[PDB]
Amino acid sequence: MAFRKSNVYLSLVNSYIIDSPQPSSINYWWNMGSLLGLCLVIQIVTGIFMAMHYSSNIELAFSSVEHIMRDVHNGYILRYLHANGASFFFMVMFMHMAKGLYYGSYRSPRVTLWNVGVIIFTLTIATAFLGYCCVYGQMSHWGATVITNLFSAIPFVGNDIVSWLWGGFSVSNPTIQRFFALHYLVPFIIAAMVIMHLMALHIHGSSNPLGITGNLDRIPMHSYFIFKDLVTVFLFMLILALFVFYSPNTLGHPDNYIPGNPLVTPASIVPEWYLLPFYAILRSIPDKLLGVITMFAAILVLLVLPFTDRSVVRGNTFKVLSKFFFFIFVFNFVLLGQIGACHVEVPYVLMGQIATFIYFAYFLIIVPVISTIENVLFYIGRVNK
Amino acid sequence: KSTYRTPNFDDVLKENNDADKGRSYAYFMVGAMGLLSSAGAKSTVETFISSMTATADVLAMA
Amino acid sequence: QSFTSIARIGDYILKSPVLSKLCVPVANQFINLAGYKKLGLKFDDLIAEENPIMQTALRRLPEDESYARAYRIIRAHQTELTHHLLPRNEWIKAQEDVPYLLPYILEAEAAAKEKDELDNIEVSK
Amino acid sequence: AEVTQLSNGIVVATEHNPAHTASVGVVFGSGAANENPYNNGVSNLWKNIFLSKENSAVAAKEGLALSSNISRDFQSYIVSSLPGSTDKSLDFLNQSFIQQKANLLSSSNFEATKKSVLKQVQDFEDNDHPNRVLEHLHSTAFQNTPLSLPTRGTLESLENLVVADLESFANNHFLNSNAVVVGTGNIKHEDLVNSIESKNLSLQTGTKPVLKKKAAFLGSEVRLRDDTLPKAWISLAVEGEPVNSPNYFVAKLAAQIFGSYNAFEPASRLQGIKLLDNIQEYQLCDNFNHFSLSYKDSGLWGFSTATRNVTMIDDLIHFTLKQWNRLTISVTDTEVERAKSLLKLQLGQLYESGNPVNDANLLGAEVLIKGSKLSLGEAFKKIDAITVKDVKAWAGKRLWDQDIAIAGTGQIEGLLDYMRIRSDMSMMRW
Amino acid sequence: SSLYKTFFKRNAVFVGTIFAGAFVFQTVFDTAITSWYENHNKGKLWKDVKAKI
Ligand code: HEC
Ligand code: HEC
Ligand SMILES: C/C=C(C)/C=C/C=C/C(OC)[C@@H](C)[C@H](OC)[C@@H](C)CCc1oc2c(O)c(OC)cc(OC)c2c(=O)c1C
Repeated sequence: MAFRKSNVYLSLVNSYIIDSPQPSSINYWWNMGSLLGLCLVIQIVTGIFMAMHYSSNIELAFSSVEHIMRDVHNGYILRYLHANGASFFFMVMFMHMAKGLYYGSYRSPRVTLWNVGVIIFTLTIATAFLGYCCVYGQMSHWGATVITNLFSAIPFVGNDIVSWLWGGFSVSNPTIQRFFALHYLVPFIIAAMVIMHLMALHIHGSSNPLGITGNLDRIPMHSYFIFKDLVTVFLFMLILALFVFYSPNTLGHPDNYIPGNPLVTPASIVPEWYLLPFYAILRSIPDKLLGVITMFAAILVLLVLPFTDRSVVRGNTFKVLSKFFFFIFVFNFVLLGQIGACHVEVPYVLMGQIATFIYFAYFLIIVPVISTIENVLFYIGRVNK
Repeated sequence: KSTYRTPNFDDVLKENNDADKGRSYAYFMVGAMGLLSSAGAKSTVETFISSMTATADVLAMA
Repeated sequence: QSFTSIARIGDYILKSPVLSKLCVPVANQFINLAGYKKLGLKFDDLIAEENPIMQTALRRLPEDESYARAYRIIRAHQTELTHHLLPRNEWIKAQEDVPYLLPYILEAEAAAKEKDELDNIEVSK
Repeated sequence: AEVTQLSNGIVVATEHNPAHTASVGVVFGSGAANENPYNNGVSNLWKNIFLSKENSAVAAKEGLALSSNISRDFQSYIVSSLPGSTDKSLDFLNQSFIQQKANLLSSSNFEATKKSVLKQVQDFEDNDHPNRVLEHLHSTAFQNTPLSLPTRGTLESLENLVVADLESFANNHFLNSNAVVVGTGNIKHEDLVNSIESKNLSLQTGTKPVLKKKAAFLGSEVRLRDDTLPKAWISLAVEGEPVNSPNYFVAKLAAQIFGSYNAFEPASRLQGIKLLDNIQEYQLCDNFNHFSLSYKDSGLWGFSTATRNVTMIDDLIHFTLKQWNRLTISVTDTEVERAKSLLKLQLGQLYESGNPVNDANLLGAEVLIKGSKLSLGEAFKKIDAITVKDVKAWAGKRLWDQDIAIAGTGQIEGLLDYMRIRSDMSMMRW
Repeated sequence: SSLYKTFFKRNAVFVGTIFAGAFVFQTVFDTAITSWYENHNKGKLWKDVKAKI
């Protein structure tokens, strides 16, 4: 028996990245997984390095960040990488989620896999918002404010949970310093959460575009998918470099270059681009509590998918009505995020509400209704009993 | 030595007149241990949680 | 969704002359648009097998049919990974797209359903 | 139906059903439970000399059949013959327990019988693993008590016994107040009771057998590990119910709920037994069987089992004991009704078989303990009477969080520590 | 002991009964200590020096 196999530590590395049996037909959407792994590293490495210069103290916070930009060697490269790496993390995460949502990866025995993934989504969004607060720019302060207040919606203990988090009468020093503390901690949890995502992946292996079994034709992970992955890794770095070096601030908000101020919320306040669709869903409900319940629901609704997809076959590759309605969901999602960047004005409010309906109606009505029809359609189209 | 000839446990085997003695003692102990531990847990948890609530120096009533 | 239920609804549409004429054409059309046929696969191949009922059926599926299914699937992946379709004369034809696995399934579901019933039969004296 | 019983100078009991043969025998109210750790097997010896080649050739010429049986509470000597030759039986029996009680005990016949039960008892301890384990369960469950002594007797006490021991024992035990003459087959009650009242005498009348110390159950285990065996035979039980107990039938029904099973018989696999869904996925055993062993002062409720899945022995135990948990908290009506129907059936196949010696060994047994026999009809009556509330009350007393006795031989490395097993006797609750 | 058999009847103490009891303890136990402690230090405490004023 070979060493890479016999050693206690290399056998793990071996069965995961070298000998791992993969379905020969998996396309490039299967490359998003490793990309996320890379992202987690870029964020973590860049963060720890920047942390050596950061000061969580509210009076020093914003300036320590500028100190990184202006005085630390390659400090700007560190900051722009971390900030943009944060957005790419989401562009990729969304794609990774979409691929699965399309190819029915949330089904069959891979539910636990999907459920772990949903936790990682909730956690990543959290980590991201904790870090956004650390710059303590105008957007920071107000993001810090609004989001913590989301909990003041809880009926009885509400305000108490909120002031507990703040650690004061409002968002002040205690808030920003514990927020950095936590922004450092969660990433390591995400990392742990990832290894579980991997363990859950590893017992059934990846699926494939045909949505059928890949047991008949396997090819090792090494020297195929190790090199195929390399292609996307580079492609990924190439585009991230284009942003970091030639357009570092395009993905950001200008208000964050103005130090946070507790007496003035800027009329230009807008959430980070990756939070918009969710922001939009909340705005579309004129009730305080329902607004937050619906928003959180929009995330939790993804857990429902393995039960509402009644189809007898996996994936959208061979379903005309599903492929259609899938893209209707994708674009709807983009429209949702667009409404979010818009104002609360006449045509947009109603639009936001119609789309919110669609969003939820996708997982609850369309999919089950559509798939049942396709099951029957598939049957009668060839049965002559 | 025959296997049907069970060894002597008369040094440990309790002379029963109160069959449920070992049980009553064990379960009290176990239960008592459990009681104090929930209390200690509740106490540890509250200590940490409350270390986040507003610090003395920030309760400045203006 | 159970095939027991699919066939229950499907047969009913098929058996009625009114519904039949209004659905089947749409059905054959939906099937051609799916395209699995152009990848050399019979729809039954597309059924997901990671569940006991399907395992029971595939286990019960006679050799000839199994080895062929094996080929069809291997063939499909190979084609799919090359980003081509098979040459038209290799495409699974309409009278080939036969529901071969279907009866074994229906039987396996039937057997399962019964056991469940017999495991909860209430008694009345 | 039948079942008559009248005392004279002794006590006669019979139950005749016009069949094909007639069997007569004397059942003594003392067995291994009455032996001492040092003369263990004195009864297996008595049984063996009674069935001796010399003694058998005698009754053979006459056309009689000799059958004996050793148990814990009692033991018997029975003779079968044709319906009319009921007198022929009486002569041979009375000849062997009065006149010839000087013969048979003759050396070279006893020295031969001694070597017979020796290469016999050894053969059992060397090859009949399932029952050897079953006998060891009693050995440990009831250790240092009457019920803890094996019927066939130990292999050491056996080789130390002599004609003096046989006589000694026989004298303090084969009495009149401690005996009941049984007749089963087709011979009328008045046809034997009279034929017995013919030859007078008494033979040590007025003497009662020696008393002792009431059997007891103790949480313990004996692990006869032997990695050379191909399987792993294990037996596990709790303190069960004694004959003539308010729950004699409730207990018997419980065992039937889980019943017995044999992985290799197609029909045994389709049984309406919940535990079966768990045991079959990985084939946790080749067979198991639940019992409700009832003795005079105690009993053993549990199950025996054999498996080749030595790596998953802890799951066999776990699933089983967790199923038993149900009898206290969630056993269902349809589980009980099935049990009844199946109990009435298997209980029926026992009490009414096509063998008189069988009816005999069952008759002598009850009249010796309860001074009467319970009619199968009365049985079925009490059985149909049991409700779920009853099965639950019993489980909460006998099963839920109670000590157990474990016994096993073969590849039992995988059988876990007492405490683990002892802990599956219950379930967590708020 | 027969005191256990009346209260819990040969069944281990339940997890719900444990927590319930755990609360009672917290308050009871605490006050006891607080008191013994204040008393033992009488004359030194602020409550005591505040009275002499
Ligand atoms: C201490 C290590 C550290 C880790 C680990 C870390 N960060 Fe940060 N992060 C920082 C520091 C320091 C800042 C403040 C400087 C800055 O803005 O880059 C920051 C800022 C941010 C910002 C604000 C964007 C901006 O304006 O620069 C975001 C968003 C962010 N982090 C996302 C993430 C995400 C997502 C992860 C993990 C997947 C992560 N961070 C992990 C240290 C870390
Ligand atoms: C909402 C769901 C979800 C989220 C978020 C998610 N995953 Fe996944 N992941 C999946 C599912 C489901 C699969 C299986 C898809 C398949 O192979 O058919 C998967 C598969 C993978 C794969 C295999 C390659 C591939 O893309 O199929 C890796 C590696 C992976 N995920 C890494 C991660 C990492 C690292 C993160 C984030 C830090 C993450 N996942 C977040 C759902 C998710
Ligand atoms: C220590 C951790 C704590 C206390 C709590 C963190 C967890 C909360 C989240 O989920 C993880 C949360 C990020 C939420 O998820 C529902 C996102 C979708 C964000 C939704 C969000 O963002 C905004 C934002 O960024 C803004 O910027 C200036 C401004 C905003 O209005 C002015 C919003 C806003 O109105 C909403 C709804």
